[PDB]
Amino acid sequence: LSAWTNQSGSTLYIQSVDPSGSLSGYYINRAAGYGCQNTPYPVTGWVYGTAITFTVLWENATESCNSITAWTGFYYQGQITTLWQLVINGSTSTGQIISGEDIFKPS
Amino acid sequence: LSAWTNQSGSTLYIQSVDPSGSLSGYYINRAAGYGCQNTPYPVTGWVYGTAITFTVLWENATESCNSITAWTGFYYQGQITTLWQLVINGSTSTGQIISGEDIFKPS
Ligand SMILES: O=C(O)CCCC[C@@H]1SC[C@@H]2NC(=O)N[C@@H]21
Ligand SMILES: O=C(O)CCCC[C@@H]1SC[C@@H]2NC(=O)N[C@@H]21
Ligand code: NA
Repeated sequence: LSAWTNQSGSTLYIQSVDPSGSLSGYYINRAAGYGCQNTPYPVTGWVYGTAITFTVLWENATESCNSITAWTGFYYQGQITTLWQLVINGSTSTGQIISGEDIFKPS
Repeated sequence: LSAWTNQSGSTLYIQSVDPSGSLSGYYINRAAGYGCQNTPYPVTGWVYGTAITFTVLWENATESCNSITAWTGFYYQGQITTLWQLVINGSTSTGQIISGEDIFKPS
């Protein structure tokens, strides 16, 4: 399996990419100031050539953060460049969706 | 068993949400000016309370658009409000990602 670590120290663990492009994996968040660190969270998404999307549900056996992240990005020159959006359960405005950029490199 | 149509007339068909919150279904794009109209594309994502992510691979046996869209949003007052990001195979810049807002009502 295929591990990718971003600038914050978080790691995407890719367990499979189906011939359909269906991606399955887990994620360990290590980003300072966020909840749900150091423990595995499930990943689903798509790979289409060098394009990728993947999303993480922030609940597991031990810690919940009432939120989901979706990454949209692309593989080029040894890195996956992504834009992410994080939505909190019970939100009432797109104003409350949090966003940023993660760069992932092989680890 | 759960269909949602946006302001552009596109429809998200949620076929199942697992107890894990894993979403599966298909999507029929009817958004003027885009490719991959009128035929079902596959959906994966997560539901967490009122929070939802889903992502469509724009590949099927009928037409392919070499792209992926990821939606991030929430259910509120009977509609799903979403921000989306569309990435194209072979992209080299975050500048080439396209973004928008979709609002879905039950259909
Ligand atoms: O705090 C939460 O609501 C759960 C953890 C969120 C981690 C975010 S997801 C986008 C960014 N990328 C990371 O590697 N960590 C943060
Ligand atoms: O044109 C492509 O690259 C394939 C289809 C993209 C359709 C987009 S996804 C975001 C927006 N919401 C829709 O209902 N359709 C467009
Ligand atoms: Na790949």
